[PDB]
This record gives sequence, C-alpha cells and structure tokens, in this order.
Amino acid sequence: SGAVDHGQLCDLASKYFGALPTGQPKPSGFTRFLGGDKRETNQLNPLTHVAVAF
Amino acid sequence: EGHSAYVALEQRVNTRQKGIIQRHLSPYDVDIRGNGFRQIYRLGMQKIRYFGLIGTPCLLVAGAYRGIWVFCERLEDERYWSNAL
Repeated sequence: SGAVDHGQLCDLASKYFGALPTGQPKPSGFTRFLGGDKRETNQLNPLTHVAVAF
Repeated sequence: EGHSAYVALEQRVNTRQKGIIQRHLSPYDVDIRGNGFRQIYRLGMQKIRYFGLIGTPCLLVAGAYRGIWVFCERLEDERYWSNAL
C-alpha cells in the first residue's frame, strides 16, 4: 500500500514466495452455535459489561 | 427479592464474590435423554443404600411389635373360643 510498484512486488514475490507448497485446502468443518451464557462474578468491579450476540 | 432475610444473611456472612465463572447452555441445546439412565441407576443405588441404613431401627421395632401382636391375637382367639370373655 502506498508509493509501491506492483511489478516490483510481483518480481520479489516470485523470487521469494514462489516455492511455497500447494498444501491441502483450508479445513471446511461445521462450527455449531450454542446459545447460552458465560458469566464471571466480580462484585468489586466498578462497571458491569454485558454483551448479547446472535 | 431485596429486603429479605436470606438476602440479609448473604450480605452479612458471604464476602464480596470474586473469581467465579459460570457456563450455562440453553435448554434447546441439551438433550433431555442426556444423563438419564445413568442418573436413574445411580440414584436408585444411593436410595437403596440409604433406606437400608435408616430403616433398620424401624425394622427391629416392627419385628418386636409383630411378635407382641401375634401373642395378643392368639390369646384373644383362645379367650373367645373358650367362652372366657
């Protein structure tokens, strides 16, 4: 980003990063969402933080 | 729920809580079958043991009273059959 040359970047990338393996694909699993609650009790804290997400 | 005796007891006795983490699952993500048969079996075992423990004084007193009851019943049968009432 910025005052850069795309051709120079491509040449350097071929010089250095051209030998990386074509490894196995990114894992594609099922990440299940579990509704619920995680509550930490600290009555000495000056503020209470509550995040609710869907 | 405030201004209650148990809340006052909590505030008098227990400290300001710190360092407790609770994890709860929604009931929609928990199977009711869950830990069902295991709990049935182990609770039944526990109750059998406990009732075997705390029921034996009752068993002994019941045995003694049954002996007395049998004696009294046979005595009264003899009394009535002999016109001795």
